[PDB]
Amino acid sequence: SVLTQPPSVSGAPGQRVTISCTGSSSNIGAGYDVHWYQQLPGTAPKLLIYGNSNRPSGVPDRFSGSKSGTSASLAITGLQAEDETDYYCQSCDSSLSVVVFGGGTKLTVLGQPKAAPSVTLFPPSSEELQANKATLVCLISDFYPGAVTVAWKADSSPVKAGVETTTPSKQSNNKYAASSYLSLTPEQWKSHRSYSCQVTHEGSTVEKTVAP
Amino acid sequence: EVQLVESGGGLIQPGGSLRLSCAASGFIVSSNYMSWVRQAPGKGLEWVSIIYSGGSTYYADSVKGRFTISRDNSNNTLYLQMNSLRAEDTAVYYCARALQVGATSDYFDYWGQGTLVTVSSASTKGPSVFPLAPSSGTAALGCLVKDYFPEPVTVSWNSGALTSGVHTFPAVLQSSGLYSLSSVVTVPSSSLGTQTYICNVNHKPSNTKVDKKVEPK
Amino acid sequence: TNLCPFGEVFNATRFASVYAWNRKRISNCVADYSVLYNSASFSTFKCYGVSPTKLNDLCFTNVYADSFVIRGDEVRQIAPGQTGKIADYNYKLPDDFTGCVIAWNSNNLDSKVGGNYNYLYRLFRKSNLKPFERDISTEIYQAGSTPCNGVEGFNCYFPLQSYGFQPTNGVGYQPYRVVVLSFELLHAPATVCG
Ligand SMILES: *[C@@H]1O[C@H](CO)[C@@H](O)[C@H](O)[C@H]1NC(C)=O
Repeated sequence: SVLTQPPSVSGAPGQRVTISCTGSSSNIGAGYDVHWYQQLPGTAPKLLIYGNSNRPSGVPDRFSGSKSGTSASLAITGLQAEDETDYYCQSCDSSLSVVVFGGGTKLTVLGQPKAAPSVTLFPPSSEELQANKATLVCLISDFYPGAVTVAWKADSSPVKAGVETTTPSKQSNNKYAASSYLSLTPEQWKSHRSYSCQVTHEGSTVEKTVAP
Repeated sequence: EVQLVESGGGLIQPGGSLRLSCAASGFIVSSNYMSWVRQAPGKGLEWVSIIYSGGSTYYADSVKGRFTISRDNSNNTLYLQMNSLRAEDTAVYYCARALQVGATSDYFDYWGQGTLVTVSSASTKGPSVFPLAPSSGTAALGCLVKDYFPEPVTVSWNSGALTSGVHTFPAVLQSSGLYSLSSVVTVPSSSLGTQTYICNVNHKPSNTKVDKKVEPK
Repeated sequence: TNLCPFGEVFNATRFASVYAWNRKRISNCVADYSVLYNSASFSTFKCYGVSPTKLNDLCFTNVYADSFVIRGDEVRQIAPGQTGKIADYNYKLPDDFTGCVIAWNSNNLDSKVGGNYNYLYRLFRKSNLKPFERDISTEIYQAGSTPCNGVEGFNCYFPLQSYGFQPTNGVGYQPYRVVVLSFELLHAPATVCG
């Protein structure tokens, strides 16, 4: 990444977060302006600031920009949680006449009350067992902050092979959801007396158990 | 009034070729700085090509000689012919109008939605959709969409008319190289016998369309 | 048989914007190319159809002098076969060019602390200039399917734009006065010799 931005920054609502973009004498120090894009995961980028500091029509005055020497900066005042997205800066470089992007920055919006997780443990469907396969699904909804520790067990023995777990994302209610999967064989599933999904949220573990 | 709609992406063998298309409306492509910018999954943005209102073209060094940006006035369309595709060419390809109107450097002020290009020697595989019978005064049910390749998979419930308490997860990439996702629905326990729940799963790479009713047990 | 007036095109006080580039014809005179080799001040001095040193003992029908101001990073476009915003929409040399491109840094003269906005480049044109074309039109550029009807806005852009020449800019965005000499050879009798 030619231009260099912090991997992540944080703020609470109503605050003022700033995201920096440092270049060199081949771009920002060459006098090529800096531009800033917002991208929500799964979607397309959106021009947020161009020409160091101008706002396209439709961008609230909350977003502003600046450029000094070889660095530039995105300021977001009155932080809102809808601004919990990825931000990219962009300039042009003269050493290689190619437009260059920063590496990106993930903005996390903080200051919400802790919500504990709801844990639902789904045993393998009968249709999957017929297909000589077996998956335990462990859905984790409605937690804040988005940070969990999933630990599986077979009977009383923890199990680590066969786990895949998702990275939390916001639901439609602004709380986070996550999911973990445990891959088993049908023979493994029927040969233990229970399995368990054990989610640990902020010191506090919620456990759920199923059986054949 | 203004739109950019890309298409053409899919799964291609390494070395193979593909033509992406970007249909515009409102913008006259032939009168604009148009550009292709790409983004490998989970990774950052990388410019690819540009074509000037008067016809000049430039390319990222990674694609010089392999990729060709052209445009069509009849179709009002921007194209990108991608040949000798390598694995690292795998990304979402965006179509953008470029401007330099308030600045000393160019920027991209309007973008299209993106079309996914996956270069790999793995063949397509359809998902297997399994029901997650309701479990816990609320309840959760859903659909397990397992062992498919490549991305993406779309999931809706009741032909898209059930939206309350519905959450579709990011896929997981399993040890096998295949992806698996689940979509759950949180429902009132009281509704459990009354409402009917059917997930619609669509894996366009494999042309798999599946429904699956999710009943209790 | 009096001198060629290169002193009034090279040593001139005011310089054209590149989009509105100036042209001085040179006819019936004897040309002291000595002032080119003895300058120290030039940052570029590439010649194309001729051997750069033999300029003295050479004869031409007509010589043309074109002058304008660009960024340092753009001088590489004032050369045959080049493309880009300047070469495409402001000033192009033929591929068969025969002449010399000369430039030198002029930050001390053409910059101003708040930025000097006099110097302009054309940012939009529907077609690349043909060689030696000059386009000084100020029509609004129509990027969209609906006419602009004389009003700038979305998809309706003024076609010229200014360098923001501040003395503190990097070399890439510092001003450079450029002189392009065209050595024309016609079957008619010569008039520019040494
Ligand atoms: C420009 O002026 C200098 C001194 O001010 C003079 O020596 C030089 O010959 C002039 N240049 C030309 C091309 O006549």
